[PDB]
Amino acid sequence: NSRIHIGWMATTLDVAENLDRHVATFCTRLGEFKYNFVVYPIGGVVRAFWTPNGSAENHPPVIDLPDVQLRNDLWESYVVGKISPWIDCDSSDPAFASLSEEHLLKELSYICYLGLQTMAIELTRISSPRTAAILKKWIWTRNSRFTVWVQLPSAIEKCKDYDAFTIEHVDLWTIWADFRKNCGNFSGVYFQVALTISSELPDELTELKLVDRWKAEPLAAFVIESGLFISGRNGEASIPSAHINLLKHLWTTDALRIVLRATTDTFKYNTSIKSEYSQALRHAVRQDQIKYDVYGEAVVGALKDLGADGRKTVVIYLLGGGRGPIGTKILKSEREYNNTFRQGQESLKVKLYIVEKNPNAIVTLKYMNVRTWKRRVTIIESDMRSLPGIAKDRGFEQPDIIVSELLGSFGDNELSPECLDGVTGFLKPTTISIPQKYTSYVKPIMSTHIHQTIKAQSIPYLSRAIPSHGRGEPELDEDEMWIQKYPQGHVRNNMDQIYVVYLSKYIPLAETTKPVFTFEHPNFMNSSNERSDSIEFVMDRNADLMGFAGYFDLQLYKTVMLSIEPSTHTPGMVSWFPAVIPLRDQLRVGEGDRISLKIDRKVDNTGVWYEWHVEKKKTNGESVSTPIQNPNGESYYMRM
Amino acid sequence: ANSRIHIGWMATTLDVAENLDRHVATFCTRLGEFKYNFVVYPIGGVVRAFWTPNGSAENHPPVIDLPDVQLRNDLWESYVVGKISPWIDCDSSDPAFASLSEEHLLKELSYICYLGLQTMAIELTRISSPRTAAILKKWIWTRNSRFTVWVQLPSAIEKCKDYDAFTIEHVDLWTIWADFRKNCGNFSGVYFQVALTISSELPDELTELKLVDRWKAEPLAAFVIESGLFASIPSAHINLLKHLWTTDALRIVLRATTDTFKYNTSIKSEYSQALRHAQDQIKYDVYGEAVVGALKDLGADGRKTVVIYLLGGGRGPIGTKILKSEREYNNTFRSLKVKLYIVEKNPNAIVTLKYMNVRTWKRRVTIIESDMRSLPGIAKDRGFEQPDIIVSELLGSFGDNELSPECLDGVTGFLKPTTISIPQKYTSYVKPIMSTHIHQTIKAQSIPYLSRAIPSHGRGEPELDEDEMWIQKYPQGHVRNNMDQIYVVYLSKYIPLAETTKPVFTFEHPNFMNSSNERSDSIEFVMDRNADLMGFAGYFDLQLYKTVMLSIEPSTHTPGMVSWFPAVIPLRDQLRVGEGDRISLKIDRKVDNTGVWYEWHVEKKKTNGESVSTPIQNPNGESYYMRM
Repeated sequence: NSRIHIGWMATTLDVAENLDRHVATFCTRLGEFKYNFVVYPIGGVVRAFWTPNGSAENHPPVIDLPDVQLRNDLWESYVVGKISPWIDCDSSDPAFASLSEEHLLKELSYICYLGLQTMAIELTRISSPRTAAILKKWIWTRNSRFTVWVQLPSAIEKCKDYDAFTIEHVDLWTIWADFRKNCGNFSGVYFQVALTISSELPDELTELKLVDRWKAEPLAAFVIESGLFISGRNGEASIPSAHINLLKHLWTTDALRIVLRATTDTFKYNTSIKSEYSQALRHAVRQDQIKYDVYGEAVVGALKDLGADGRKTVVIYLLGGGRGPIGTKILKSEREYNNTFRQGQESLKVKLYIVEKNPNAIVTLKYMNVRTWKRRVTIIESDMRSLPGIAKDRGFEQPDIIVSELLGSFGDNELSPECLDGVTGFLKPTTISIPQKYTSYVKPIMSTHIHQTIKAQSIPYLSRAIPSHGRGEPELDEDEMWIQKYPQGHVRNNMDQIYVVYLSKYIPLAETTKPVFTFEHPNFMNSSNERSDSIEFVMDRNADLMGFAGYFDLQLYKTVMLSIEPSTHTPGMVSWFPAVIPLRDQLRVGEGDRISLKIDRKVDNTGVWYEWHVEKKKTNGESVSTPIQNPNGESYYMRM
Repeated sequence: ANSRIHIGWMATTLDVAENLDRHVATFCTRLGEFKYNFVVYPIGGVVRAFWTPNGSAENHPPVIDLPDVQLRNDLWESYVVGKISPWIDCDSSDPAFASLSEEHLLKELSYICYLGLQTMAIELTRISSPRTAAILKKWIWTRNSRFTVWVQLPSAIEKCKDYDAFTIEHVDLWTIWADFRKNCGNFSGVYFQVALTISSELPDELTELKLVDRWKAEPLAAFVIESGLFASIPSAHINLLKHLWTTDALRIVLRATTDTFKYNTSIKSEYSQALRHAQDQIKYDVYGEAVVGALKDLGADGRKTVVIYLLGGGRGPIGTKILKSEREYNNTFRSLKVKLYIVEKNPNAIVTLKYMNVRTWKRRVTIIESDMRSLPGIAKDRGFEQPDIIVSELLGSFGDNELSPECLDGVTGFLKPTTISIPQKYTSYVKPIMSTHIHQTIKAQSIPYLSRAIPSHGRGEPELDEDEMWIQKYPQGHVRNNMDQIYVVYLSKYIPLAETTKPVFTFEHPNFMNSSNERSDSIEFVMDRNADLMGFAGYFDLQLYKTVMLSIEPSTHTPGMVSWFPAVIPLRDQLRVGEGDRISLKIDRKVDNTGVWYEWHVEKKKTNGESVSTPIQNPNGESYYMRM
């Protein structure tokens, strides 16, 4: 059995209680019934199996399949995410089709969020144009790779759009081939088709000349219905000779998974025949905690500066909660605080509002807030930059502390200052903000490896539509295919970007690094987040300067602070690797030369970018200057 | 431990035995018995490598004579690190000698490529080596092979040819390396690497920490170790060798410098040790059968000697087959001696045909290094004779796809009327196919940065860009260039949309009436199911002589063969077909003043009579042009 993997597809048949919540024990039992992976409705069963035939008042159930309830690698191995069956972008009713595009998008996004390795999407028509368009752009513009099982219908007659008066030369294959075309013929290594076998075997599945086609197609799975008998021996549940001859016929490798599909309202042998189908089928074809702790210490100190006043209750806001180890952490910090400061007296109580934008994150936050946090915290869905309005509107009180962790390796690269800055109008002049300050540093380095590696990045055909890091977005070319173009040229584009690298085969040209860009919150005065500076060094040898290695340190609160800079590196911390500001071309230097790194941090109505370059000066005062790189963030432009 | 560290032996005039260029295996067996795996051996051979020009034009270089046959290609591939003849100074102050040096640096690179070497070393003898750098540059950038290169350095700046202590302002071994590295385009340090040469007196920049750290940021590949010690190693030597030894992928070569020879041969080992303390049988067969057949036919006449021209010896197996088939005729049917003429143009192969004509043929065959196209003229100047038979093999997986007809039509010049061509004839075939996998795979072909300068398969050739970097432009588009080419593939995940092939282009030799090689045929095919036609599997058959013959065609396929995988004439986009569809594969085989190409496409006509047509693929050989 080691070689055959048998997926069990969720159905409206095994919808237990809170199944969405207890996926773990689910795959546990199922697994006990000798089968490994499962095809589960990604959105959750309370959503997957919702019925859309209601009034204008019947809206779809929000997504509710928590990640936390199962460690990631497990999600990746077992669960195969499938799109809610009620979704129908090619509906005959415009409104429902639009709705379906919207929610199809939502479920795609969530599948990415859970990080599944495989996905199912089941076609219900002979033509699914809109579905095609959506799916096509999706897959073509993702920066990752994942697999896709397009499960087909049992036969043509099951198709919503089937008129027995117009199916001239159509069949299941024609359907698949048509969808495959329509999504732009993405590599069958990742874009695959799943057949659905039932009781009645179509002719094109038995007539050799037709089952032959499926060999020249990315076949990934057979989806098999419980449409079968119990003939032989102790009523051995088995499978017809044409069925057998088929599965056998098309079983080319043991990577071709097989999903069993519950059609029959059989509670089985009281849930025992599952393994029987298993066998029948089988023998037919044979984490960075340090950062978090530091945050905790910061918090406790903060509660100590105010708690001393003999406070009672205090308003804390977590800005961008993620999955929230910082929420759990904050709470634990209130507990430790009370456990060591308020001994034999009135405890201090902290109220915790967590603000977040990503709806999947929210999905995790509610689960956390139920299981661990015990309904303590108020979850708020918005980007912090919109809080002020809905805060006092919906009746919430201004915070005392606002905790955030929006740091990039170069400090402000990940838009921290703009995010935190957007929430100033709703704070007390009293509001202490963590982190309080952070500063971005830099130090000249030399490596043929880092440079040569940055420069020689290339974009394979299959990655031709992946969106650029600059101001450009993918588009449609003449062949109606998505392409991310690069007018500035590929090399240019490669070199005008900050990067995040594990510095290995390099060497410093300065003994120590210099300060570049500092930021302090709360920014009550609203100073411009955009900056512009020179950072000069001195070379003491004949060397090739490939650019600068960027860092940052950061004070959460007063004494409490963590740092990535080499001289003061939080021991054992891995939460950040250094940034790299590369030069287009290795710049040569010798003993004596002074190097003026010109870096401007420019801000836009819609984004934020760095424009940098270098000025070399020998001792004779004579000076040169490399070209201004990343002019207008055309190659590197962090948007908002 | 021990085997973790790899030690190599650099050859030197210090160890020039006799006939050595024709005895390498034993050399490295001896070298191995002294405990050191790889070796650095000049590729032209010693006779060539250590030649010293100081005279007039009288002294021309010792021809490359390091034959491949002496060693099976994986032995070479495993142990022999190739190195360029030290005498080659591409940057000579004497114009003539620099030109000569370019020519031979080329011959030599070509040979490294020939023997199939996995690594190769090149000694920088100057502070600035610009011409060398240009040649090397264009070379590595236009190679579709992925091989390694060690740029070996001088002991110290002081001993460079262009060394002048008057403008050696701020120059150093590293400034040198970085200059050269910059001058070859900064080819990935994963292939283009530098070797340090540790002399007896230790330079400043290999001791001064701050300086020595430079090499940790460079593609350090090997340490060249001069025999300038006592078997011991001085303090600074040790501290350096450790200091820059970061990986165990590093290699270290022994440089025979001081000892005229090691007093105790065991010392040759004391050094290494001390440092560590830091195929298609059937094609040929069938040919021999057709040959014995031809000697039956022509021999029966009554003569006692026949002259045959092998036009393209290669490494000559077809030759040893001619002479092992003449050897085996004089007993079954008879005498009838056979005089063999093996013509060949590949200058590196000629080495193999000499070492072969010596170690095998007992000089009974006259090798001839000339394009088999101007042989008619060199047929008298060198006192040759008209051929009774000419044995050739210039066919590809699509038959005529390698240009057989044109070159044979070149030999047509001096042929007797009685000359039978082996092979006499061929014809090409074609079979409609369906496979996402293949089509997707062809379309997805991408050129990464390091392959930006590989030449196209068409009329185009590489060119310098705005950064003086070699680039192969594809103005018709990457995808179009991808789909307008014939390929050879192992049909992996596909299906046939026909039951039997069909004829395309035939060719008849000797093409005596000199008929045009330009062809233009239209093939017809009917479809029997709902399918996606992606293109055509391409095939061929060839008759060598009367009865005997060989073919790659589906049904009539020479069994057990691996001599030719099938071709694919793909379409730009898959064609949807259904029951009863008429398909015209329209193929014109056009020929040019300098090359030959295909212009193909497909016409579809349904049961109803509607006629559409795919676009003309490969117009004017733009994506596909076999040059002549």
